[PDB]
Amino acid sequence: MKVEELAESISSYAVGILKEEELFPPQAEAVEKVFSGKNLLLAMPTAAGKTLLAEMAMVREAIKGGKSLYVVPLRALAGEKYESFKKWEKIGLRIGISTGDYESRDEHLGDCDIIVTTSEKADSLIRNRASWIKAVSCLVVDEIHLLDSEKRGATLEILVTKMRRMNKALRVIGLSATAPNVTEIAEWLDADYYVSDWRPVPLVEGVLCEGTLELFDGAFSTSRRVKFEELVEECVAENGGVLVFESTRRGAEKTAVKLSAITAKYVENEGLEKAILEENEGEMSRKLAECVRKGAAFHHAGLLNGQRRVVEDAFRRGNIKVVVATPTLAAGVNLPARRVIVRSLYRFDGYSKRIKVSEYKQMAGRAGRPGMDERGEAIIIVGKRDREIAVKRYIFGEPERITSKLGVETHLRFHSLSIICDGYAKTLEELEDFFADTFFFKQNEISLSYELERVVRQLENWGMVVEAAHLAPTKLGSLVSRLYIDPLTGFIFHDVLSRMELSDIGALHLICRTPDMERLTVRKTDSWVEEEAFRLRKELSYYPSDFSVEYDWFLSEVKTALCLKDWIEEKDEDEICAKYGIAPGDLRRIVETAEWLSNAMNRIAEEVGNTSVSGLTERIKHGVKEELLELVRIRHIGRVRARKLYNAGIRNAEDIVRHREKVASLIGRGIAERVVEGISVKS
DNA sequence: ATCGATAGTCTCTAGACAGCATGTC
DNA sequence: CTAGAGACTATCGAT
Repeated sequence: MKVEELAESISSYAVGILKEEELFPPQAEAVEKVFSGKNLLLAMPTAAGKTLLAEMAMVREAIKGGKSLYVVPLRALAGEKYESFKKWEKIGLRIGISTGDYESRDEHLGDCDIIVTTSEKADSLIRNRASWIKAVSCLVVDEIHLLDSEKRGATLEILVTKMRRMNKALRVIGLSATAPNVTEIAEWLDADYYVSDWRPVPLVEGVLCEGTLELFDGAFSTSRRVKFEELVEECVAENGGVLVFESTRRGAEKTAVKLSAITAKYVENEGLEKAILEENEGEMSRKLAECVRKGAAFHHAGLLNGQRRVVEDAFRRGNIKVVVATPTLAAGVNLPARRVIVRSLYRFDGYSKRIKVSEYKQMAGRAGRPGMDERGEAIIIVGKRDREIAVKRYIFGEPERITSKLGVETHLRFHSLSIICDGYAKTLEELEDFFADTFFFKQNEISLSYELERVVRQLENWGMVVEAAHLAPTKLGSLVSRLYIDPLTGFIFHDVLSRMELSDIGALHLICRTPDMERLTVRKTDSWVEEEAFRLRKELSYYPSDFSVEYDWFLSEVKTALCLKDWIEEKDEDEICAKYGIAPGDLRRIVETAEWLSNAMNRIAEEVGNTSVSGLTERIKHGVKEELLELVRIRHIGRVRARKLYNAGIRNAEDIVRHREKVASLIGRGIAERVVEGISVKS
């Protein structure tokens, strides 16, 4: 007994404490691979075995005295998978978590056996020369199939390549979904694999068309005439939970309100109607509360993260009979349900276009509650036209092959700078060797000298990289890389901010010009954005012609900045939302993005001498005018309580303490205490 | 010198990661 | 390309 048997027994004893309470992972062929120390690629329809299997590999690696870094594509998953690994703490394992949003202070992190983070975060931790990042022996990359994503793809390819180039003894384990070329991923990873299509709960896929649903169980079908609003009530009655995937927030909300009529006559939460209107109210939030009360609920990126968890939790508790969602919880958090309904195979992406088979297969895969249903259902609602595509290409078709997307100017540019800053390349030559270990190369055997030299020349002009004897980063480049922003973003900032100083909207708009920023949509009615931009024109870093074929992209930037302006000029949240035609989740998202960029704009601004943006970042973070900054730094003191106090003479921690009695009248007895309680600590 | 219906037309459309350092009403 | 709901408008007609 060296370490192999020990880990296996420990893993065994542990499986017993869980197998009694998540089911069973048959075939030790996989579990054998787990304790093989060799790189492994697990491909399985459900995340079921994938994670558990993955947990053992890290516990095993933990026991040998190594550290594993479990990488995820989403913040939520990082949490879910975090609170989940909180169990292996028993055996003396220290869990961790590091997002660009949240980080565990629970333990010294660099002393954890399992550090959970997000892909881009993991990449950033490297960029920012983390210390523990260099003591990671096992790298588990969950959702490795996202390698195909035009957005997330390249980062996974780069993350892995950098990691491997470092710890040549690093063990890479990638968990993936089913897909024709999974073995190609495995080959690229130099890893034994294990492909299965096993599901804890079998899944029958159907096709509703013209009042007729036809299931598909094995070789024989089962036709039946039913309407959509019934397919739900059937499953609602069995308290099985129904998932209805819609293509637009408008669709999601519409449906949820109708289905509520049905659910209403089955349950009444009313208690949840509260936890939804808690954080925010107004149009959307109201409509959502009125759905949750009647037992229904729509779910999209417009809801606040709070309203999000509320709905998810309640759906499991059975309080919420139906959840009508968009692409959000499609691949987000684990939400089981006996039934699942795709209302459409299309989606707007340029034009109404059918989603990838993968997308559908990935939606229907949530159909089937492990340990409650003897079978899971996934119905596709289609019309005369695509019925055949639905059945032949979707219900019985195979998922598209995972294709690399790293071969793009933007992505090459974005990552090359990083590779040059972190030391992996130092000549256009090594830079290519680096891209040779990519999942793009092992998929195309193509050379990238043309673009790579192009990309590098770009960075050369922008002054992020200099060629003295070999490729080397400038202070700006190292800063832009460490800041994890698009080099174009950093160039816009550096260029503009070294030639002029900006006001509020000026610097705000500067942020909305950047590629990294999210921009609001200008509509028929935002005629006031044009006039408003005209007026502010001398305060903007540039001003296009009405005739410019880019004027509309300009108004989009402006509308976004104007929204950010109203946010830091202390405007009401719902007023903001109703004004710019956006929802609370949207506002918080937009705002949160702007702060990250605002911070970068400012660090680039300081290095170049400009100081007209200082104070803006903190303002955006809190959504207040400058005078409230001292008050909002205080815990429990936001934009509303801050104004209430400031306007009453209380304008800082001291004034808050010396007048505790006035404070309590102004902001609340409860709060007031908590607030003061906090002052005293940091004091 | 009119409100009005029916039909052709226009508008609109999912999601969500990063810095930094800890908590809105 | 592989859409479909809802707001918007025009265009003809009966009074």
